[PDB]
Amino acid sequence: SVQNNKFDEFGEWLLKESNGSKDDLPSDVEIYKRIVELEIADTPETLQVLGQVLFDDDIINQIEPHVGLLTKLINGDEEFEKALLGGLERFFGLEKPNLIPQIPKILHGFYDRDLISEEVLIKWGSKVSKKYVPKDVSKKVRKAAKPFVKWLQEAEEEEEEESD
Repeated sequence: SVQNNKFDEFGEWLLKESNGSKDDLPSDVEIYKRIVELEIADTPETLQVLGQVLFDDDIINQIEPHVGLLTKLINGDEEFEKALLGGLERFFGLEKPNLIPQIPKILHGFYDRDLISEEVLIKWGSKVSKKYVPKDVSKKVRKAAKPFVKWLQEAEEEEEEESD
């Protein structure tokens, strides 16, 4: 069997305990405890795992229930927001590609819950990267997100303008 690290083991645990249903995930309290016990509360890659494992087709309604967990882990750190977005890139690109046309709507949901900052989304959406997914997959996901990224840029520019 293939050699793994604490991040692989975390992901395997979540998937096994939940079987094939996100409803049967361990509680957010239990997930946080496992992260602490694995000593990966101080590492961004933890959020990458959650970004791709926590959700399914009903992702739009699964954001609010996990806000406590995600906000606690991110701790205002942009490196952690970036990792969450990385995990979401894997979710959209590899897990539920049927949801790719709805990416702007979904990312807006994450943004409204203070989960991903404007600066992170803009930097993320202005390039492609093979870091989280293959480059070809990255292009699809981030092109689909462009309308919302444009909106964030435009929103912030107008905000700066109306401050004369």
